[PDB]
Amino acid sequence: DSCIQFTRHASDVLLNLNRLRSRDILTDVVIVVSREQFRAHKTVLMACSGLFYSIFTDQLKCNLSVINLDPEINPEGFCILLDFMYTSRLNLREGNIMAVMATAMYLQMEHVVDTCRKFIKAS
Amino acid sequence: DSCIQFTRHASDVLLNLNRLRSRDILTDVVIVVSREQFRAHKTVLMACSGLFYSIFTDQLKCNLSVINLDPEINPEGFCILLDFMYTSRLNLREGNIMAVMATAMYLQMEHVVDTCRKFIKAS
Amino acid sequence: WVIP
Amino acid sequence: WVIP
Ligand SMILES: CN(C)c1ncc(Cl)c(Nc2ccc3c(c2)CC(=O)N3)n1
Ligand SMILES: CN(C)c1ncc(Cl)c(Nc2ccc3c(c2)CC(=O)N3)n1
Ligand SMILES: [Cl-]
Ligand SMILES: [Cl-]
Repeated sequence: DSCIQFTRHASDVLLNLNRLRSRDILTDVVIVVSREQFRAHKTVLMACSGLFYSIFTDQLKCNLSVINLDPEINPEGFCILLDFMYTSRLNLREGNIMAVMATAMYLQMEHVVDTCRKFIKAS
Repeated sequence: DSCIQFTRHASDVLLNLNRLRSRDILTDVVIVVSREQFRAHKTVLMACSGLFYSIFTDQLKCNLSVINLDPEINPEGFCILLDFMYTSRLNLREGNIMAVMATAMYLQMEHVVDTCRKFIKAS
Repeated sequence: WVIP
Repeated sequence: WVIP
């Protein structure tokens, strides 16, 4: 086509979606990880995760307001990944890298799994 | 912070949100423009437009499944802007630039209004 | 704005 | 991936 493109549009959209999350505006699901609860937008979860994409395209699960993750999933690892989904920023540290990689493998977030594997290989 | 960043994350998120729109997955509103109907995600509309941000933060309008725009709004202008919201690409042409600018002013999409003003000033 |  |  003969379209023009606004370079910062995608980043600005994601920044506003994170502002809605922080104010709990139009969140439509709660993700339960052990005792911890995380509110989010189903569309953003699907856009970032192969696991959530599969869950919310399912004709029965698409209507659920609560999703319980596998008890092996660490709440801190999930929190770091949820923050990444809404910001593009990953808080990867020596003390959390194993829990982050395991959570990213479960959530099917291929690019996060790739950087965790590379950072582990370096050490 | 000491975060790392994935450059393509925001663009990849927007690409997946557009894939959900094209398949009509988790769309939660219909925007009526004259006789024409457009399905979309409220969160994406809010993230891109000052008008939709105001509408869906309103305690009564946040629950509406149908929104009717002002009868002066041109359906083609709206369609071009809805496509921009989900792709960052604007199909700006000599034959549509006046309708696009007027629709962007109504929707409160400041960056689109700015490029339309500049393109009109050049001609 | 750019030519993509 | 980059240092932002
Ligand atoms: C694959 N596909 C057509 C598609 N359409 C829409 C959405 Cl929201 C979607 N999201 C999704 C699927 C798989 C994966 C991801 C998002 C991230 C990932 O690493 N794998 N994937
Ligand atoms: C201004 N603010 C705190 C905010 N938070 C969340 C959202 Cl979704 C939002 N969106 C929005 C508001 C105003 C405008 C836009 C989006 C685009 C524009 O040109 N003006 N604005
Ligand atoms: Cl990823
Ligand atoms: Cl804009």
